[PDB]
Amino acid sequence: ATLNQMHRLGPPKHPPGKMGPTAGRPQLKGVVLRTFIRKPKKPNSANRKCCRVRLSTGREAVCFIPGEGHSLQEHHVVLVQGGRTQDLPGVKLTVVRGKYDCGHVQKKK
Amino acid sequence: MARKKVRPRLIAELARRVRALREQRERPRDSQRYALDYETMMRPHSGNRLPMRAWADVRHESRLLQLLNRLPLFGLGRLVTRKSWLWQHDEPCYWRLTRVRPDYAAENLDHGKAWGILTFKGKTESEAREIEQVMYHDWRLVPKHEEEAFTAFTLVPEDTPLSVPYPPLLRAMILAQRQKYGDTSTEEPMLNLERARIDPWDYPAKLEAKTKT
Amino acid sequence: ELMAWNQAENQRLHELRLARLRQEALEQERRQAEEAVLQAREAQAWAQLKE
Amino acid sequence: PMKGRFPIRRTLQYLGQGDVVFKDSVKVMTVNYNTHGELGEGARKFVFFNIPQIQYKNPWVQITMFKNMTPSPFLRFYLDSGEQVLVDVESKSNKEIVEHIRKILGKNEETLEKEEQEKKQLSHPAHFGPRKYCLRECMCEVEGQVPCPGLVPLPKEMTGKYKAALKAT
Amino acid sequence: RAYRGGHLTIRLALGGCTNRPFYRIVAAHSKCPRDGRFVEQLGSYDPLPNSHGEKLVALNFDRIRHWIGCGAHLSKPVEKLLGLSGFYPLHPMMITNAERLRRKRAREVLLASQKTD
Amino acid sequence: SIARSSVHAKWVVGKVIGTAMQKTAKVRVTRLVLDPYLLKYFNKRKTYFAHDALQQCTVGDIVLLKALPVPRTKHVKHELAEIIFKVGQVIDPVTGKPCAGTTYLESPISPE
RNA sequence: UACACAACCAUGCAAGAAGAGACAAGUCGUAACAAGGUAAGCAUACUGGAAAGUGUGCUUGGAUUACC
RNA sequence: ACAGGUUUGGUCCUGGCCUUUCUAUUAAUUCUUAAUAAAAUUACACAUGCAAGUAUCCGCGCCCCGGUGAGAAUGCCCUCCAGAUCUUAAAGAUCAAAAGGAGCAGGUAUCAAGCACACCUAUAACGGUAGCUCAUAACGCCUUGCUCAACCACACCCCCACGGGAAACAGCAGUGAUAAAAAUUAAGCCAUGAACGAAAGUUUGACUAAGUUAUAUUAAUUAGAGUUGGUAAAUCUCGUGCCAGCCACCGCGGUCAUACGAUUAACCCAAAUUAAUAGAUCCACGGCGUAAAGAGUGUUUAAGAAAAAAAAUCACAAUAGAGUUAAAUUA
Ligand SMILES: [Mg+2]
Ligand SMILES: [Mg+2]
Ligand SMILES: [Mg+2]
Ligand SMILES: [Mg+2]
Ligand SMILES: [Mg+2]
Ligand SMILES: [Mg+2]
Ligand SMILES: [Mg+2]
Ligand SMILES: [Mg+2]
Ligand SMILES: [Mg+2]
Ligand SMILES: [Mg+2]
Ligand SMILES: [Mg+2]
Ligand SMILES: [Mg+2]
Ligand SMILES: [Mg+2]
Ligand SMILES: [Mg+2]
Ligand SMILES: [Mg+2]
Ligand SMILES: [Mg+2]
Ligand SMILES: [Mg+2]
Ligand SMILES: [Mg+2]
Ligand SMILES: [Mg+2]
Ligand SMILES: [Mg+2]
Ligand SMILES: [Mg+2]
Ligand SMILES: [Mg+2]
Ligand SMILES: [Mg+2]
Ligand SMILES: [Mg+2]
Ligand SMILES: [Mg+2]
Ligand SMILES: [Mg+2]
Ligand SMILES: [Mg+2]
Ligand SMILES: [Mg+2]
Ligand SMILES: [Mg+2]
Ligand SMILES: [Mg+2]
Ligand SMILES: [Mg+2]
Ligand SMILES: [Mg+2]
Ligand SMILES: [Mg+2]
Ligand SMILES: [Mg+2]
Ligand SMILES: [Mg+2]
Ligand SMILES: [Mg+2]
Ligand SMILES: [Mg+2]
Ligand SMILES: [Mg+2]
Ligand SMILES: [Mg+2]
Ligand SMILES: [Mg+2]
Ligand SMILES: [Mg+2]
Ligand SMILES: [Mg+2]
Ligand SMILES: [Mg+2]
Ligand SMILES: [Mg+2]
Ligand SMILES: [Mg+2]
Ligand SMILES: [Zn+2]
Repeated sequence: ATLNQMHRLGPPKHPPGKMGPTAGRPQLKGVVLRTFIRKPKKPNSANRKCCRVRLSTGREAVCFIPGEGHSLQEHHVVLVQGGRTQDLPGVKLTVVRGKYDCGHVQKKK
Repeated sequence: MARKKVRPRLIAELARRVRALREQRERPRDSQRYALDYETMMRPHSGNRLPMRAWADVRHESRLLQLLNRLPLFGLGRLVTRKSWLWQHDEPCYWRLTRVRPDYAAENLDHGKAWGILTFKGKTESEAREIEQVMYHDWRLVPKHEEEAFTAFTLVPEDTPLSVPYPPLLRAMILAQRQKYGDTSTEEPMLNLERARIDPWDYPAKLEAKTKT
Repeated sequence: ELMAWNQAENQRLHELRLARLRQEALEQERRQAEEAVLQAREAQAWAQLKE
Repeated sequence: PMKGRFPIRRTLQYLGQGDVVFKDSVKVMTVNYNTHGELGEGARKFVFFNIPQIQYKNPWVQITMFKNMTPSPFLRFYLDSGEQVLVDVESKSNKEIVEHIRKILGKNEETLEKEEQEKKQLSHPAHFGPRKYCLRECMCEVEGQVPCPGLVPLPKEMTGKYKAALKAT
Repeated sequence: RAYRGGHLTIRLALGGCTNRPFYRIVAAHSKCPRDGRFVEQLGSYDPLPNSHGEKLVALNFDRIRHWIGCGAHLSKPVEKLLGLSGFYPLHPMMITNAERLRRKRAREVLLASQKTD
Repeated sequence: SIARSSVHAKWVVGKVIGTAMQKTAKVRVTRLVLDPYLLKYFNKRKTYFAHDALQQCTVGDIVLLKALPVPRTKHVKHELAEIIFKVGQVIDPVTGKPCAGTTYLESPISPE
């Protein structure tokens, strides 16, 4: 690009960051609509605990429940974050452990 | 400021004309504007209460028009004084009424605006000025047999020093300013007081429009 | 003062320009004296050929 | 920079090292030069090198170039009073044009010193405020005065809470 | 910002520290905030004494008398600082306050004398 | 001497664009503006309306405009002072002779 | 005082239609990669369950192994 | 950027993603005291309290302080200033409306035409010219306070506020709804600012001094959090066995798992530690035969370079018309 072309085009500006599944918020309070189990991609083999929830923004999205063992049914209010799970395609949210209806991971006694 | 997409605001300019018409059409008359509830010391028009120091002169004195409504020609050339002037100023301070315009809407005829000649502390002004604080309850009328006796004033000279020593730092400023130029004059610097004459707070201020020359 | 000095320098450069233009005019006359004698040869041969 | 023939002339240092400041009367500079002939070489090099240096220090003066209009290169200054200053340049070099323009219509060293000496007066050392306009923000940072309670805590006898606790009893 | 009225006033802008005041003697509009926009900063006043026990007061007299001759109003602490500096006469409020302090001392000495017996 | 103009362009030099308006010339003034990134000066044009009371400037004239003390309209705030270079008819300001580009129409070495 | 007055658009839902992509094991073929077993591909037209086939020009991002 | 990890059986080049640095909010875990700074979800609706008074009557002030960022690409900077205010005889000084412009100024040209946006007479009326802006981005659409001693805009809404909805905290405290987002319905004008008064003086939810809050820094009275496969500092023994589960990228788990859960030990921070989201920073003065890129071709407008001198034109199948046919083939 010559000097005339660079002056006609102007200096390049960096694009703004596109909003993710959380619409730019750190967390989102949503009600659990349905708890189920999904399977990972080709190399891995497991049964991940997922849940379809209705976020506070009115959007219905899938999240992943971390830790081993959980007590989450329908009509449970949980807090989700923008943590994306690598094995599950399309699932880009994660339930925060230690919230209204999602308690911490209990030790097996 | 000046932009190509400015909007032609017409309602803001219409409301100015409406409010300007309302100001002159519903202009409150001074008779009910300066009314007074002598029991609670509260103005019925505006709703303000008189100060505590004015409670005695309202119940024990009268205003200018209240003693001017009983005169043949509304006091043309007459002299009127004030209680505060008779109390503070031992010198004769009066008002020579040249014209009076009372309000006709009053049922008792005790309000109005007038002009006159002011003679404060004996000094007579040769200009026509509107009299101030007419609704005040301090005016007093002097009878006819004392018109020449009350005006008797002895023109005495003032004893104010015409020159005053400067403050210390400002005087040293001149003592060091003129020294550097080679001026060996050790004369004491004085501060002028001719153009520093100030009228007391009892001197009424004019109400006419000041003309820019 | 500076404007008068600038006018004087302009007139000095104008005189130098006039001298240079006279020299170039003489060089141009020499070029005309070369091209006339070349064109006089090139003209008569074509007329002789067409004759 | 890298693009261009002489990349040095597209830097802040080359634009700032040109010491040609016109007077307050100069408004327009029309430079008329040619693109052929060995004579206008100095005017072509002037337009190539010094024009940005003059335009950097004279942002309000209009500068207009005209190519292949007249057989002789020249400059034409249009002042505020209406006077037109015609400058002839036929065999002058690049530096001779700069020094001749600075001689005819420029600012002397004595003139350029007093403007910056008056500009220096605006920033007063004894003033206080933000770091952008003044040298000190919180008078606490003066070596002799009371320290800044955000750095050194004040003693007990000076705080308003202790004062209002003594005033209570 | 644009105002309907107001007047130029030489006052003290309390731009300082918590439990540690420091006034900037500036000439600003009377309708402007205390620590807001000003026209020209004149001087600075340190209310707290330094290690030498001095309250540093700094006045730009050359601009103070200029703004006063241009029509700048003055506040009570500004007139107090000018009276203590000697550029302006001593304020009648400072004189009466000193008289009142002397009378308080004259009352306390007699109270402390009548208390001992 | 109470005659001032609130515009910044007291004197400007430009080219005539159009003369379709009656007694009004459309002048294109070109200045040099520095690029904040490339640090190179580029030509920025600007349209200026000028009043030609004589209707003499044609399309292509290098003309000087002077700031009118009062704007006649909201667009005409200048006036034609002098036609610096007439299109096709250029007079060399240094020699005083008509010139056609680089060649002299009448040589200055022949006074008579 | 005399006229158009939800026309024009934005945000959600929609009976439905179509496409793209992901998803560790499905059916039918084998199109391409080796002269991939008819050398590939481009534009374009027609045809065929499907990859695709064919026609007219074009390219080598194919060889013709080089006293053959 | 002093860089590092990552494409492949492998190497080089091109090229994207992530890590390492700093800051702010929220969440989880933990938590001892002080000082300073800051208190930040809401232009959605508000119970209650206070926030404009002064003064011998008149008058003067009463979004001025303070609050907010909804709208506007608004605007930054620069000339001229009407008008208002303070002291004077005039003249001076502050704020400075409106009118503009040297220049600069978010994205989008998949917004390319706008549709009356211009000019002269002499008067403030008639008339005559056919103009004006725009690829150097007009006219549109979307988003947004800001370039900060500060500036701009709004004050329930209808851009305005006669009028109509309709009874207004985008003042200080507090309350509902909402949200991941959680300061006291507290004391005074002692100091400063503002208003009044000639003045002593009064008022001031501005402000001052406090209360609450690990949001940040410092001092100590305080010790918990994260991690231990590579990037990248640091693991011993058990249990599970592509299950449970873990990860920022590579990826690890099917029988000796330093990668999962627990224990020991170790590493790094520390009254904080991690996670998430926003930021600051980061693309090209680099390239276009094979990776993305030379637009199928020529001419011209705008625009740009002419920086030292030279030249233009010849066998052969350019192209468009009219006429003809040697070989082969066929009715
Ligand atoms: Mg994760
Ligand atoms: Mg919890
Ligand atoms: Mg503070
Ligand atoms: Mg094939
Ligand atoms: Mg084969
Ligand atoms: Mg095949
Ligand atoms: Mg086959
Ligand atoms: Mg094949
Ligand atoms: Mg092949
Ligand atoms: Mg094809
Ligand atoms: Mg076929
Ligand atoms: Mg066939
Ligand atoms: Mg091949
Ligand atoms: Mg590859
Ligand atoms: Mg929190
Ligand atoms: Mg009042
Ligand atoms: Mg504000
Ligand atoms: Mg808009
Ligand atoms: Mg003015
Ligand atoms: Mg202005
Ligand atoms: Mg589109
Ligand atoms: Mg907004
Ligand atoms: Mg409104
Ligand atoms: Mg509200
Ligand atoms: Mg309010
Ligand atoms: Mg509140
Ligand atoms: Mg609440
Ligand atoms: Mg908070
Ligand atoms: Mg709460
Ligand atoms: Mg709470
Ligand atoms: Mg909580
Ligand atoms: Mg209180
Ligand atoms: Mg106070
Ligand atoms: Mg007070
Ligand atoms: Mg902290
Ligand atoms: Mg882990
Ligand atoms: Mg094991
Ligand atoms: Mg790890
Ligand atoms: Mg482990
Ligand atoms: Mg690149
Ligand atoms: Mg390519
Ligand atoms: Mg090509
Ligand atoms: Mg193509
Ligand atoms: Mg044909
Ligand atoms: Mg036939
Ligand atoms: Zn401090």
